[PDB]
Amino acid sequence: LSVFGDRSTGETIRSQNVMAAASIANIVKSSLGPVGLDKMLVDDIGDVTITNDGATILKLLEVEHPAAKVLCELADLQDKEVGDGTTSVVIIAAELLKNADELVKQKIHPTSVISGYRLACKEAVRYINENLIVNTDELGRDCLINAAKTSMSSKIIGINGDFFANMVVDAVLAIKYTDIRGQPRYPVNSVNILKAHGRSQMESMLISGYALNCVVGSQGMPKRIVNAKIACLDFSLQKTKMKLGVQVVITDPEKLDQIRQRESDITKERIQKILATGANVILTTGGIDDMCLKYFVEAGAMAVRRVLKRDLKRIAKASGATILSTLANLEGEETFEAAMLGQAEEVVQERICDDELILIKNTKARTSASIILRGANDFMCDEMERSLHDALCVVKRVLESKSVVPGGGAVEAALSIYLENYATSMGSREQLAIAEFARSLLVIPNTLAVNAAQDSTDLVAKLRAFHNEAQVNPERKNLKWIGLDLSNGKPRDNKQAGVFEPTIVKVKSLKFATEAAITILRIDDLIKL
Amino acid sequence: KRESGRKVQSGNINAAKTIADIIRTCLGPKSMMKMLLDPMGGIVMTNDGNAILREIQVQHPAAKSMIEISRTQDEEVGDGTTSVIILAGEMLSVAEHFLEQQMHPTVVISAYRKALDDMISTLKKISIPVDISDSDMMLNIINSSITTKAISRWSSLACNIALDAVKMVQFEENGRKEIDIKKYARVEKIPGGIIEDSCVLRGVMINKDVTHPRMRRYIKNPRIVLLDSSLEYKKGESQTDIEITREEDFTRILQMEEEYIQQLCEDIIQLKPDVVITEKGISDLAQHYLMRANITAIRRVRKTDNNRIARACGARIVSRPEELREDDVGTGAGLLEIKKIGDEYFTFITDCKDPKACTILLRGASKEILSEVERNLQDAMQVCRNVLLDPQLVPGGGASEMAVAHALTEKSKAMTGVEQWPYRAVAQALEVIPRTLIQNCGASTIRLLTSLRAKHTQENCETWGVNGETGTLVDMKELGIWEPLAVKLQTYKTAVETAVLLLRIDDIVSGH
Amino acid sequence: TLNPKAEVARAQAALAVNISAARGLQDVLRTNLGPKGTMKMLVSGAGDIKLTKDGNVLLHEMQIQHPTASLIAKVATAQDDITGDGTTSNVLIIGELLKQADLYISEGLHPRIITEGFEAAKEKALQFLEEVKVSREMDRETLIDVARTSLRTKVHAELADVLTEAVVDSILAIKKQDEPIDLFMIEIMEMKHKSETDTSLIRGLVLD
Amino acid sequence: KAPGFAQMLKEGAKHFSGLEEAVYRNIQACKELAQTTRTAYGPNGMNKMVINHLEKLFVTNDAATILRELEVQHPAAKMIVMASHMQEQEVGDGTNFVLVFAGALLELAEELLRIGLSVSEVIEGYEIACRKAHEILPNLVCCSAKNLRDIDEVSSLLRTSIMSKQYGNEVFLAKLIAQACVSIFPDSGHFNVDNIRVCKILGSGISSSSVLHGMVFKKETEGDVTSVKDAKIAVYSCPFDGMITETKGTVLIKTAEELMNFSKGEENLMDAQVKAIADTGANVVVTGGKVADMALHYANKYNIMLVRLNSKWDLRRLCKTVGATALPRLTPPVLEEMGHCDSVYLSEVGDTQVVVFKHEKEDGAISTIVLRGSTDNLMDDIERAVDDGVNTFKVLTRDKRLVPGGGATEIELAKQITSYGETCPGLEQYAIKKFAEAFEAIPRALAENSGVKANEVISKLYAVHQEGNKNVGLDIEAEVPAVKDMLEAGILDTYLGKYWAIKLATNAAVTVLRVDQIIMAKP
Amino acid sequence: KAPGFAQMLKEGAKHFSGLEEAVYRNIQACKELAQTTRTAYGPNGMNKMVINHLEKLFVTNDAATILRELEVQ
Ligand SMILES: Nc1ncnc2c1ncn2[C@@H]1O[C@H](COP(=O)(O)OP(=O)(O)O)[C@@H](O)[C@H]1O
Ligand SMILES: Nc1ncnc2c1ncn2[C@@H]1O[C@H](COP(=O)(O)OP(=O)(O)O)[C@@H](O)[C@H]1O
Ligand SMILES: Nc1ncnc2c1ncn2[C@@H]1O[C@H](COP(=O)(O)OP(=O)(O)O)[C@@H](O)[C@H]1O
Ligand SMILES: Nc1ncnc2c1ncn2[C@@H]1O[C@H](COP(=O)(O)OP(=O)(O)O)[C@@H](O)[C@H]1O
Repeated sequence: LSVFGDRSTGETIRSQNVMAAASIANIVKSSLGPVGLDKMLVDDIGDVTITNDGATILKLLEVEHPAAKVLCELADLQDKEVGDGTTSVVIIAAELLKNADELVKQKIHPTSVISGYRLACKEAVRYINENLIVNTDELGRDCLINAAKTSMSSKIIGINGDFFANMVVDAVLAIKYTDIRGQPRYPVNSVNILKAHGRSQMESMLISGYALNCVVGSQGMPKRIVNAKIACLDFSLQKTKMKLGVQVVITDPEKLDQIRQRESDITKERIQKILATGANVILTTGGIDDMCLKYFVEAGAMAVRRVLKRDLKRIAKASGATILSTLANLEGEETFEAAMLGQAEEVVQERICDDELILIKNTKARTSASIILRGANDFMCDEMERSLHDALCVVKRVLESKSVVPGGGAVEAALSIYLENYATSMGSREQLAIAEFARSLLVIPNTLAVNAAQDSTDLVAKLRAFHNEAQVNPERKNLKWIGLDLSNGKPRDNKQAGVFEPTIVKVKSLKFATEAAITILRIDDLIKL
Repeated sequence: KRESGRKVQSGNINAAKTIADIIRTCLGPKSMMKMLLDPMGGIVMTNDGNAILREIQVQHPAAKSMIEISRTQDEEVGDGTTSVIILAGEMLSVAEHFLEQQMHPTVVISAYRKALDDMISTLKKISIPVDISDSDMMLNIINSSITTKAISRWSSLACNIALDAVKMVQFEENGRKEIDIKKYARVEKIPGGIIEDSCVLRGVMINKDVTHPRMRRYIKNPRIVLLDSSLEYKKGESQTDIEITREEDFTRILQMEEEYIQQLCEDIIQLKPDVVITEKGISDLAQHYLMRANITAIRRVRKTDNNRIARACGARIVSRPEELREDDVGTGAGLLEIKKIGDEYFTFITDCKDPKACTILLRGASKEILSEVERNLQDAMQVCRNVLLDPQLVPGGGASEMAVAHALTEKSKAMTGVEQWPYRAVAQALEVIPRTLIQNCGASTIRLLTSLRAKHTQENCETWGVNGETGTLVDMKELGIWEPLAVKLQTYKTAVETAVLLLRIDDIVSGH
Repeated sequence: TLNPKAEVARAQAALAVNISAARGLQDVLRTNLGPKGTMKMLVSGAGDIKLTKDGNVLLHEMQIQHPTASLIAKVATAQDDITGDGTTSNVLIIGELLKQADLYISEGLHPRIITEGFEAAKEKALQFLEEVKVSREMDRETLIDVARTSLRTKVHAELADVLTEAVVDSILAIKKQDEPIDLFMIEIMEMKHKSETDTSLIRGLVLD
Repeated sequence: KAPGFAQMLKEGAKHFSGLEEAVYRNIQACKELAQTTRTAYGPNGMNKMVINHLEKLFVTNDAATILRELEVQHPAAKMIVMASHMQEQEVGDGTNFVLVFAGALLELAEELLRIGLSVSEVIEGYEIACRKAHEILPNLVCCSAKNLRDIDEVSSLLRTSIMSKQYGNEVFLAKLIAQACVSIFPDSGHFNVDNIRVCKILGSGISSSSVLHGMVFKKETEGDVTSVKDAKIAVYSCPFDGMITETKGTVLIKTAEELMNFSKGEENLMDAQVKAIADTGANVVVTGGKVADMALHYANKYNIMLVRLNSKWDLRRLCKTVGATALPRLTPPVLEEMGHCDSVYLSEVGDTQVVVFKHEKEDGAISTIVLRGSTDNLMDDIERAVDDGVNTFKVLTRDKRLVPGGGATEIELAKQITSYGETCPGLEQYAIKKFAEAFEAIPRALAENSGVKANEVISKLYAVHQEGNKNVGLDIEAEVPAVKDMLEAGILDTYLGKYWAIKLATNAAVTVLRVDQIIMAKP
Repeated sequence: KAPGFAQMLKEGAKHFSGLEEAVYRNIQACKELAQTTRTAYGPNGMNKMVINHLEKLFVTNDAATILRELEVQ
């Protein structure tokens, strides 16, 4: 046939798409898990982006091949839907194609393979749902402390993980709020982590409220407030100006005198209007005039100047104060009574090393707290802030999700035995496909073992043995839900170790990976133009 | 196209090792020269490790990482950069345990990161403090750079310049004791004089030229003014140019141009100043008021350059000139001088105060000798920065390397596991530093390096290094080759952190 | 052990490349040392011929193919700027210094050891020069011996007496009472239509 | 065109230049010799599909058979092979110790020469470490043979030598060889492997073997005589067939009756020939080739015991014990060259009749192990285990000193030598330390052949030895890379086996290091 | 690539070695110039079939006219 392009058919087209998807998987295979190896990304210009995150690699990975682009489009579906598990998807889909391509050489049609993989994903989601654990064990139990402890052990904080783990679990539960029909989620903006030179790391205290790195200035004001009213004004009480890009042109010398005298005078109404509202715990963003600070001394208000915008943003969300940018309501001037006032119970400025941090207590509805990392030097306080911030999201992801599942290859190892037994029940040119779907899942624990510098053949075999014994009989002597510990190089029960993942990840990753291999297996020809 | 598998790590090793083999002999006072064939057939016979790699073309990205990490070293520390690449190349050159033994890089990286914490602890044990109050000790310390240079004739001059200069910038009251040589120690050259005339100005020197003669030539009590806005007619929000064709409209737009520039200048001269310093430019009409006021015209002064002035003379920064209050006056300033010293004007606003900043005056007989004195003084300022930030020195001449290596080899005896093998290999990699110092002098490497390790076993490890000039062994207490601690710790971390980086690479991928 | 689009000489053969260049440049300039030495031609390519024995002209104006040898040419430029003589003898000693060093380097001796001997031999050789120098008073009889010794190395032993008396008298006219001297006081003019031996002095100045 | 080859002036031999490291090349020839036998080391040794010079297929793991069939042409490898041949003298084991250890000494020597250390200084370190090893090896002697001549004792210690030649069947072979060795140890100061012979017979399996006294021969008695106590044994190499006259002896036959007359004359002559055997007082006769039908009945006529030995080595085996030498003529009545024996009888063992030469009248110090196997290649490989097993106890007739095996001594001897090099100042410490690392190659060989990460075995073997737990070796197991005590398991090596192996291996390595250039010659 | 060129180091100018006798090459060029004009000597001088730069044919026996048209290089 004569055409204005090129065509290529046969079984080799399946193999070419198989080796392509297999190549893309090997680019993100060794970088699987938390001990994944970094990889270079040589751009067209010459920059080199070094990273180990599989999602960041696939976003920047540029392989001009159709089958590879299907997995790149597949990555966006998993990132938007869930935001995790993209690396396991490309690896699972690559092994299903390499195994299916072998079946096609045994005269197994792809339609029979596509049918087997669809039924295997259905039964796998059933076995997963039947072997979950709901979001529980918060208080009175522990599948948590062990979760945060294992996450922070990488840094120097791991000397005493129990002491710091309790500060995470107690605060992670403190930030709970239903807010939609019994949803409860947890905020990404989390407990503020300050620090101090408290002579040792053990001196770090857990506070039941927000901590701010500011001071009232003049000592005439009180440091122990109980008034519930909390003011929040972004308009500065100092010398106001038109704009940094607009200088008020002034010519006459006498006009400059009354401008100085009036501006000093107008604040006497602004300060009387602010003091009349009764707010004692006052916070100002754009600074406060020196004479205005003296007015809070006689009134006894706990005013603070030059408060950070973002730290103040969380205080308005805490006490519920309406953030006001200007006093003038387009014709006059007012403080907007009962608008910028919050609701609290007590505010006391405690004594902390080198910076007197103010503590707010029992706001209206904040769902936040503060921790002061009292340590030896900045190197430890800067490292513990990163460890706690990582471990904070480890427990947050578990309690936010409604159901979880044992990770570390426990799902892939359990399904390897169930689906292999389910294959013997169906038959009809689908027994081999469901069996290869079972064997393909073992790449995840086999890949995680290689990255952990251990014998993958032995650990993968040890997982399937503890999981197979669970199927033979339900006796308690047979271990159950055994995962894979990467550090010690030995299987471990993830329920005690706290290695948990969301259920939607293992469910969507098996579904999306199955749909991808189906999309490529149906390709038996290529037409170029 | 791309690389994958064991070919990557072994390939990154050969690239980093190859870059280190170039500058193996560029270490020490008896460093060897290198011949760089230019594309036009020319040659440069430099012996600087930074200059050699800067001019060489590299294809492997691993080499670009080694070179780019060395440039980051030069910005922080102008010394010991050659030791980083050699150690990083020797730590990576042990490919026996890497691939031939089929160990995973995580096993190797865990050992390299364990040794690094031990190398850091051992260096602090063999350290020694310094009495920074006595400048005589800092002279012997700073002579490590002045030695084998043209400025040896005025060696003590370079020390007093760099020593006292960094002490002014050192603001210890803030706790961390930060120093900024780039900003608060701006250096400017002055033609004329000789090397002996080089000194430090206790102020801020602006290289602005004198546009008109109607300017203050000599003052005893300057009064400097500061402002960021430009002295020109107020334009619109956009950059639209003013196009006019009617003559009657010219006098209107002209009068607006003159009055606003006139009124703004009238407020600047109300305080009776001596010089108007503006961040932005100053137009011709605006300068007509400065020359009429018999004050100096200055422009194009950066923010930090103006911040130092307000600390020196006591001026105050203002947004526009109209808001100039009486506070913006440089009372207490030493003098204002715009003298043409060496066919070039120089603005001196020196005073009797130390406003956390200074300016170095590089006098000389020619531009060739000025540049020689310039680059030789910057390193002396950095050595003063490294000692004043952490006054602890460690024995040089390969003693700190052999001293640390003995600690790991003795500590590896209690290291049960497979990590003991790469843990000991890092110790043998530190021996390369005296291996190159002995190779350059010409003495036998195996004979002296063998006896050198025996001295650290029996005698104290704080001494008994190597003499690069003579080649024989010598105590660092008898020879002032003492180097700072912050340079060696950062040199040891950057070598391990760099080797850990290239070992973590397993796939050189292309894509954007 | 090298990157593509480049080359590197790792072993000691790189040093032999530089020794071979100096040995070659030695054999080129050795034939024009002294009065009895031969002359070298400088063909500019455009069609201009030029004969001269001045080693500074045979290295500065003559472009050298070898990269290493062009470095030594730049030194002959620097040598001519200070003293104005000895550029040829400078290259011959450099060629023989590196030649003798190769005899010992081939026996396994490091270069740095040989260079330290040159620094010692230089100081001894520099001290001995102070003893051999003759600090006599400079008279017309002495400067003629200096001018003849300098001019016979650049002419055909015919313009010796011609340019000798002119070169000596030109200097004596511009120094008295131990005043600092400057050769820019002497103008050098050129004119045709006369034989080479018609050179003479001009007490005044020539205008175009 | 110049520049041609450098340092090439002797018959154009391949002379490696200073850059090509002529010493590094002779070492590579020895390293390749180790890899051919590094895998066959230990109980889990890998077999080698050896192709004999007769195009015969043999699968074996014995080192001496590998090198005997592998034509080693490199002289640098011949020296180490000559040490293996010298290892066979004074001991019958430790051959691969010479190949593996010497290969590690030379392989590790390259790491020293590459640094710049002189070859003459490397030799001084190995000679110092070899002398130091001989001082530490007596201190590692854990147990010693009681010399009670107990089969329970001899079989227990013999298990270690039998393994690594025929694994799995170390129980039967240890009991049989113990029964054969114990019966000669009463002959004090005369034990030798030449007495304990081996006779392979095609049979069911190795379990069907047993031990019998006297020189046993698999070929049953061809004659009809069951037993005969005659001392005079007449051995003839020429078979019983149609006679030929050494002189002219021209035989012309034309008619058919003359054919029958000459045929009868030959039978009457052969009847007189066998008659002469009995006339010389000898009721026993041996034959190499075929045996005639009429001569067979003549052997039964005078009750002469007919014996058939087709193998040449079987004939020479009798010539040096009984004295009966083979003559070129067919039945010459030469009574002077006959043998002497106390008893000769037939015996059925394992459903097979075998000729026996038992010493009933005499004390008797000779035995034979009758092996049974369904394959000739299998029995031959089991025969090699008998030699290495019997020779293990020929050494125990000397000073009885056993040391732990399984790589246990190799780590302790390395640990003790490494400490001597650390405290010894100078340049010899570099080669002394590498001499200790050469010992680590032997545990690394056992671990690699068992499917275990070798670096994990060395890490564990050094930890238990750091705590003083000597006599700890590698636990041979596929799914267990841990270690165990060699004393409790009963694994023990011989002292003289390690002594002469460390000595000959160092001399072979030093002899190769002393050589720097191989040069051709001509007579 | 070694071996290098004997004495050729200046702009690729052929420096005839000592065995090559560089002085002899210049003598050969001057020797060849005489042979062209040696035959134009005396009353019995042989004329030259000269071709001008303008492709003009002139026959002469003058020596200076030959060297003008013969571009000596
Ligand atoms: N703490 C842990 N212990 C063991 N395995 C883990 C742990 N955390 C993550 N993993 C494993 O790493 C794999 C990848 O995790 P993640 O990076 O979140 O997804 P992806 O690699 O697809 O981006 C998961 O399949 C999981 O089994
Ligand atoms: N006078 C000396 N004697 C002995 N060793 C020296 C001497 N000067 C410098 N060194 C050694 O040479 C090494 C390199 O010094 P230097 O050239 O200042 O740094 P770099 O080589 O990185 O430029 C240092 O580690 C130091 O120990
Ligand atoms: N009568 C003369 N006799 C002997 N040697 C001479 C004489 N004149 C000059 N020379 C030698 O010629 C050498 C070269 O002289 P000159 O041409 O001035 O320097 P260069 O050759 O370096 O340019 C000198 O080293 C000198 O010794
Ligand atoms: N059960 C066992 N466990 C550990 N090591 C063994 C065992 N059996 C034999 N060996 C080892 O095998 C090695 C080789 O034995 P052998 O084959 O007789 O000598 P060679 O290998 O020199 O011929 C011995 O050093 C011994 O320690």
